[PDB]
Amino acid sequence: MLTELEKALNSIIDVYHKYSLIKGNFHAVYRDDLKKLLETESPQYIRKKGADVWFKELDINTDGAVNFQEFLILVIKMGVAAHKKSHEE
Amino acid sequence: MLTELEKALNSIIDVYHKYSLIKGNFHAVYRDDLKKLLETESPQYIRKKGADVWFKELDINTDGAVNFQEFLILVIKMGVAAHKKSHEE
Amino acid sequence: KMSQLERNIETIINTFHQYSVKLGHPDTLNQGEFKELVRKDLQNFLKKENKNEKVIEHIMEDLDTNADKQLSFEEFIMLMARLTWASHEKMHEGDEGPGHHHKPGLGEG
Amino acid sequence: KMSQLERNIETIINTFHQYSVKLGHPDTLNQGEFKELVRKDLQNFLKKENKNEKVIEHIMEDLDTNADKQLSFEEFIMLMARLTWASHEKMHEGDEGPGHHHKPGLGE
Ligand SMILES: [Ca+2]
Ligand SMILES: [Ca+2]
Ligand SMILES: [Ca+2]
Ligand SMILES: [Ca+2]
Ligand SMILES: [Ca+2]
Ligand SMILES: [Ca+2]
Ligand SMILES: [Mn+2]
Ligand SMILES: [Mn+2]
Ligand SMILES: [Mn+2]
Repeated sequence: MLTELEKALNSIIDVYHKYSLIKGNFHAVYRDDLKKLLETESPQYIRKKGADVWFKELDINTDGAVNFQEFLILVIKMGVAAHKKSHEE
Repeated sequence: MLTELEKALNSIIDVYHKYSLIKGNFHAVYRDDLKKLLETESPQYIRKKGADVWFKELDINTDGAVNFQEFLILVIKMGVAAHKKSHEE
Repeated sequence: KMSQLERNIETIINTFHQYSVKLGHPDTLNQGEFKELVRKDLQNFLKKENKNEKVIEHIMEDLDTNADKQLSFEEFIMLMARLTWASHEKMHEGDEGPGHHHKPGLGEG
Repeated sequence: KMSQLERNIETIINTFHQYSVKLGHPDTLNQGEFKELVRKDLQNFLKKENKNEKVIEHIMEDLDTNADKQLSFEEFIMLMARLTWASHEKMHEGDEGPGHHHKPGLGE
C-alpha cells in the first residue's frame, strides 16, 4: 500500500482532474472551470484575490487554460501559505 | 549530432547555469543573479517589467531563489512574447 | 469544512513537521530527518533512490536553496510538486490514447 | 546584439514557423506539420516516441489546449519547456553529488 503522504500526492492529481476532465483538453482547466476549482478546493484567503486574477497568474503560456504543471503553482502557493498559517494564533 | 533545435534547448540549460553556478546552491539563481540574467539575456521589453517584479513572480515557493523549473516560466513568457513580436507590426 | 485539496496539503505539512521537530531546529529538516522522512513516507515513490544514500544526499542538497544544510518547508514543497508531477507522468508513460486514462502512478498503484 | 537566450528562443520560433507555414493556417501546426517537426528536429530528444506514431498523436492532443486540432506557438512552447526540463533531468539522472555536474542529456 502507498503511504499517507504518497496518497496525498496522488490525491492532488485526482483533484486537478475533477476539473480538467469537465470538458475539452483532458489537461486543461479553462477560466470558467478554475472558478469552480477555487470555490470548491481553496480556502477563502486563497479564493478572495479572485478567480480571473488567479487565472492570469497561472496561465503562464497564455493559451487559455491551466495545465497540470500550471496547477502545481497554485498547489505550491497554497502549501506555503497554509504552512505559514499553521504557526499563527 | 543533435539538431539545431535540440542544441537550442540544451543551450537554454546552459544559459541558466551561467547564473545559477555563480554562488550558493547550484540550481538557485538569487535576486542579484536574476537581475544580471535579465540585464544580459533578455530584451528591453522583458527587462522593463523590473527584476524585482520578475523575481517575485518567478520565486513561486518564496524560498529566495529561482530554480530551473521556475526559470522555465521566464523562458516560456520570453518565447511567447518574442513570437508575438515577430508578427508586429 | 476542509476540501480534498486542503486535506492533502495538510498531510504534506503534518509529515514535514513530524520529522522537522525531532532534532535541532524544530521547523527545518536536517539531513537525518529528511533521510528518515524519505525512507518511511516516500518508501514507494523513491524506492530506487532510497537504496543509494548518496542519491538521497544529493536530493537534499539540490532542494536546499539557501545552502544552510536544512530544508525549510518552502524548500521541501518543491520535492512534493516534483513527485506529484512524476507520478502523473508515470500514469501517462507510453500513452497512445484515445482520450484520457491513467496507468498506475509512482511506486505502483 | 542578441543574447544566447534570445538566439535560442529565435531558433524555437524559426523552427515552429518553417513547418507552420506549409499548410492551412500559416501560424499554427496541423498534425502533419507537427509530426514532421518532431520527426526531423526532435529525432534525438523524441527518438523512442518517434517510433510510435500514436504516441506522437497523443503528444499533440495533450498540447492542444483549445482543442482545435492545431498547435499555436503558445501551445507548442510547453513541449519545448518540457523537453528542456527532461534533458536537464537526464543530465542529473542518478546524481550522487556533492555539488554540480551534468552527464549527457536527452538523445545522447
Ligand atoms: Ca496554460
Ligand atoms: Ca524558488
Ligand atoms: Ca529539525
Ligand atoms: Ca535551507
Ligand atoms: Ca499550418
Ligand atoms: Ca490548438
Ligand atoms: Mn492525466
Ligand atoms: Mn507566428
Ligand atoms: Mn544542473
